[PDB]
Amino acid sequence: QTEQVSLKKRAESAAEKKAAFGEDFELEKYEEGSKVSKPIEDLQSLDEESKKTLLQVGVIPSEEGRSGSFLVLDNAVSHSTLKDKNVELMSTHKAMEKYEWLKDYSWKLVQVDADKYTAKTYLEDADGYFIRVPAGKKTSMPVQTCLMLGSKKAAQTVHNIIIVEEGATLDIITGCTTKKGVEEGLHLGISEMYIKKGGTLNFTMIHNWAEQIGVRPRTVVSVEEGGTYVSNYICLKPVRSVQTYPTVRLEGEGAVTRLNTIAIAHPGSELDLGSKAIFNAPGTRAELISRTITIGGRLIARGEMIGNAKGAKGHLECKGLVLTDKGSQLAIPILEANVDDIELTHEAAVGKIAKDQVEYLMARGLTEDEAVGMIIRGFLDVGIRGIPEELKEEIENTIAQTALGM
Amino acid sequence: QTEQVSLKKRAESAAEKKAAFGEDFELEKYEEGSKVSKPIEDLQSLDEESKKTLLQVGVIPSEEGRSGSFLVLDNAVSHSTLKDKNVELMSTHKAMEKYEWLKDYSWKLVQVDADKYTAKTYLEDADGYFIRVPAGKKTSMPVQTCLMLGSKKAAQTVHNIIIVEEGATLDIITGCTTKKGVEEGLHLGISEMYIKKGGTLNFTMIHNWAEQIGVRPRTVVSVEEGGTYVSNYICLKPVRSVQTYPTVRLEGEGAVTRLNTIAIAHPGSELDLGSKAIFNAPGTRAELISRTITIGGRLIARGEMIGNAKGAKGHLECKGLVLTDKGSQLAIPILEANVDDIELTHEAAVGKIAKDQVEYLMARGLTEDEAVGMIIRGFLDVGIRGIPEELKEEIENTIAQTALGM
Repeated sequence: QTEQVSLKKRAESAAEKKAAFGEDFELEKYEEGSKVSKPIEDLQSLDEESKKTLLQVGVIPSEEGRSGSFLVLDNAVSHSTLKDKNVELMSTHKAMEKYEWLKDYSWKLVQVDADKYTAKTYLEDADGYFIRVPAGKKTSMPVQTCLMLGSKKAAQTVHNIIIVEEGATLDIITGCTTKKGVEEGLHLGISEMYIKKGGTLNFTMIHNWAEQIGVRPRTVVSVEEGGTYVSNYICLKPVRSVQTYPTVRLEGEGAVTRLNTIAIAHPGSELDLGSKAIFNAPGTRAELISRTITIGGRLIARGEMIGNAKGAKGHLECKGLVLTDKGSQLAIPILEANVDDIELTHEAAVGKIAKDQVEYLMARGLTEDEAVGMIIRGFLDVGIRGIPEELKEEIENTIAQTALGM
Repeated sequence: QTEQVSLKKRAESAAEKKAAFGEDFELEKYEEGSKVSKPIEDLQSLDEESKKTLLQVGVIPSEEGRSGSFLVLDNAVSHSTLKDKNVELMSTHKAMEKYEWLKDYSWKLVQVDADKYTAKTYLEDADGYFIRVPAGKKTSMPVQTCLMLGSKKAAQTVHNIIIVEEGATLDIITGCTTKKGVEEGLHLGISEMYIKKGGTLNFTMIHNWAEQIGVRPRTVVSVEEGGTYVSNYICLKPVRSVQTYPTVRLEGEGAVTRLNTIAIAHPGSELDLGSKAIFNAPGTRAELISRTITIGGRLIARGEMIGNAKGAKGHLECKGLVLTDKGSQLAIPILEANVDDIELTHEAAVGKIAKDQVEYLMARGLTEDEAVGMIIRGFLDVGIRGIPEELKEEIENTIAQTALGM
């Protein structure tokens, strides 16, 4: 009651608080997306159009090779099912109502007043998914989630909470996409992820938006002793603006994270993509890998490694190709060592594709576009090593078709 | 004429304009340093303390191995002589009185309204040195300049202009220091350097301030076709705050710059040291090397490479050791590719000295302090390759004594 009043106050105070990076959106220009959503008990019953849409972001209507499925359309949960008995999957609202302790995890890692986007999401009483793997259990197959914009020009506000209990493993694939014909809109998605002692969370996220969509995810991950967080973000399709900067706090001894990004910046697009790792306990490790290409958009690769404990080791690699006469690549690392006994290293490279590699492949009988296709496939593949195998084919198709359209 | 009124208006409007980085100084707290000083005709008639002070920052009262000398005490030129009649050396005030055309170079590369420090420097009608090396001519020995703070808590404001004409070469050594017993003060030093087609400017700068001194250099270098700018900055002694971020514009085909920094951040020190290279013509080249150590201060390595022209290649390396339990190392360099046909690369490393290397040297009979000494000599030497040989012995002494006092 006092807590709720104090959070509402803080969130109201942040209504005009711009995010540090990315285009500033006037939230009043977007209608809040529908909080009523017609349930869909069986995803196989959907239209061919919506099924292909799901498939393009790695969401399988048949749930073949999936442990469960969660679907949000605009601001309401449309589907929530499980095949696996060692996972708990519920709407965030329903989880808050079931578990009185869940309030100890809600709006703790992500602050309600971080920026106007977190504030709006809090104030809208955002629903989302709650996913928990109890102690010692491992998901047999990935749980899939899908966040979908269905209205003309609305704001989607989502709040997810993931808890991986001691010694547990959770695999998740999230696809974010749009109804056919949806061109404008905002996605504000707050995710708070808790990995307890010896837990593991593998999280693959594929985005397919539209030319005038703004995207503002805010994600904070807390990794306890001997925990592991692996993230792979894939953003290969046109979109007006994405600005995402997940923070992973390595809180316990030997906590590790591997954070991966692949992206293609299209004309008229700003992609401001970052990763932050905070080394707060001895022996913590991070590998941050970004492989991106611009074909006319603006790409900013941010990476931040904050060394607060002895024995920590962190490495950031950012590479960004510029393929066209329009567009730009920026690499903006931050390495901060606040103790003596630490190793933080980084390499960055931006600019041209290798002319000799293109010419070598053309001599083998390939057009320039085909040659570029093969090179960029190899280049981007480094950033998606070890994603679920099943996802590679569609991703490769997207990369190939991009090269061949140049 | 109308121009002077414009610049004054601009400078006045920026009187309160904080610099983007570094501690903000209240300019009102510093009395402007004396604009009068007794002429010192013979440097060797200087008192032995003053001569020691000069020698500590690489300035030779005897002028052996030197082409000329320029000395500023507080805000007044105290000495200006040349051994040879090729180079032109005069105070900035006297050059501005002599040459109507110098108005085309003065306050052009550095804007009067960049920040409150450039503004103050403009408004105080700062003096300094003007050097011109006539077309095709070369210094046979480096010119030496020295800037000295001599009052209890004064603001020093200097404005220097260097013009290296077509095919010419200038070697310069600058030492910046304080009179004995001087502990507080502010140094504001604006330098505008022009390198014409085929010209070369080799510039070495050694700083030795005091524990409560703030230092705000603003330097812009303009490098024409086939020109070369080499900079070596050395900052090994206690100082409250240094914030410097020279910009080098590579304006003509094949212009090259090599920018080097070595530093040691002492307790209670902030060192915010950057280099910016802008590639504005094809075939332009930059190599930016920074090697620094904290023994309790805060060290920030800034670097920026902006690629605006096809065929450019730039490389930044920054390494920063943290040797003590207090202190921090931050590496924040920036790569920006604005064209496709370009190569920008960088590597950054912050954190520990190599434990195995310390242990190896200790086993050979050395104390920990001696072993650290040998390692940091090797580590910092990378950033002072190519400085005039004569300066190395004193610098190595400083590095050695620092390790040995730990």
